[PDB]
Amino acid sequence: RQIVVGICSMAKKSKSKPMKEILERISLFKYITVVVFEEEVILNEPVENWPLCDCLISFHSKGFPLDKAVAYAKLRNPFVINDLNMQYLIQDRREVYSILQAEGILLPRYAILNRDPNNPKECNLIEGEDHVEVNGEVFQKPFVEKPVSAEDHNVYIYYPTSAGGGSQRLFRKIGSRSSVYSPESNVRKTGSYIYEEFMPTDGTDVKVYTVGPDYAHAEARKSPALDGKVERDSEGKEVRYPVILNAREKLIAWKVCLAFKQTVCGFDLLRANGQSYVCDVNGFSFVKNSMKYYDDCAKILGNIVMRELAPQFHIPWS
Ligand SMILES: O=P(O)(O)CP(=O)(O)O[C@@H]1[C@@H](OP(=O)(O)O)[C@H](OP(=O)(O)CP(=O)(O)O)[C@H](OP(=O)(O)O)[C@H](OP(=O)(O)O)[C@H]1OP(=O)(O)O
Ligand SMILES: Nc1ncnc2c1ncn2[C@@H]1O[C@H](COP(=O)(O)OP(=O)(O)O)[C@@H](O)[C@H]1O
Ligand SMILES: [Mg+2]
Ligand SMILES: [Mg+2]
Ligand SMILES: [Mg+2]
Ligand SMILES: [Mg+2]
Ligand SMILES: [Mg+2]
Repeated sequence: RQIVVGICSMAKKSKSKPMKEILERISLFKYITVVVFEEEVILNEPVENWPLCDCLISFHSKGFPLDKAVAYAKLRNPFVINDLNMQYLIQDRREVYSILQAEGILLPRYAILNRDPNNPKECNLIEGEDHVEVNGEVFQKPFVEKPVSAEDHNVYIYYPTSAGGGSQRLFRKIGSRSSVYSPESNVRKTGSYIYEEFMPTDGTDVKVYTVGPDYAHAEARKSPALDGKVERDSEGKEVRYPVILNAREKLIAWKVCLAFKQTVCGFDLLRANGQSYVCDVNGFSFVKNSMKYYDDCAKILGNIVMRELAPQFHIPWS
């Protein structure tokens, strides 16, 4: 009997180039068969009708019925690569930051402003022209304002008077741009936000991609917060810069992977003030346009599957 690896995610993810490149490589494992769950089945069929698997790779993105994935895993009890219940928490920046703190992982100093939907101005935010006070905690500009929903990428940065004031409004890339300047200096007045201290980097973000706690690919890209113009290469892809993680950062990746129980895990690091701060944990994410990552990721995942399941299948594995 072949060991079945089931892939359960939205078609946009399951049919992405990185996914296809990696699944083709996992399929090279002699005793592993890959089954990709059709999106129509995921959305419209009860979990009792979903394909069987022995190892489940499943992850939430927009429109994914996480409730069904959880029910499926409870019904079939497969070996789960990326924990499903943790994926509820990953959708909430407050829950993400709570986990990071609990694990002794450096992150920006932050405060949560929750607005009870029924009451607009019954909250504890005091605003000055160059600072905010959130539940009594002071944040001098520059500071960062993030929607509590991790799926909401409308992150704002507020400039001090000394730099001309106003704000930088980040958003999901639309064409050539990832942010825009706004003359608006006052914070958003509806919704719930995390406020945090701006960490000064060299103008790049470090993107980290784990495959288990002992493997992490990192690369850097221009921070959207600089001017907002996306750097693109001749082929039209966003420019990336080489990164090698130092010992502290490799430990960070180990902690993030295990703490969130996401074997495959993407997160952001800000290299600032001689340290590295996690500002975002996204969960399941593959590196794009790296053949070597495809090779490495497929090999590691296949090895994890074999290590875990080969005994019960009576397959030799050393
Ligand atoms: O390159 P194109 O414009 O064709 C697509 P884009 O580059 O916007 O891809 C983003 C990706 O952004 P990044 O460039 O890796 O920062 C996201 O990554 P971020 O979460 O922004 C990683 P970051 O937080 O910037 O480090 C995440 O990609 P993935 O990681 O899920 O593959 C998104 O997927 P989703 O969040 O919309 O489901 C995906 O958007 P989509 O492909 O759906 O249009
Ligand atoms: N505390 C911070 N200090 C400086 N820059 C930040 C901070 N938080 C976020 N940023 C910048 O804003 C970008 C988006 O923030 P992030 O928390 O990664 O949100 P998203 O989940 O939308 O990716 C980051 O890639 C980084 O460039
Ligand atoms: Mg095979
Ligand atoms: Mg995601
Ligand atoms: Mg992004
Ligand atoms: Mg991010
Ligand atoms: Mg994010």
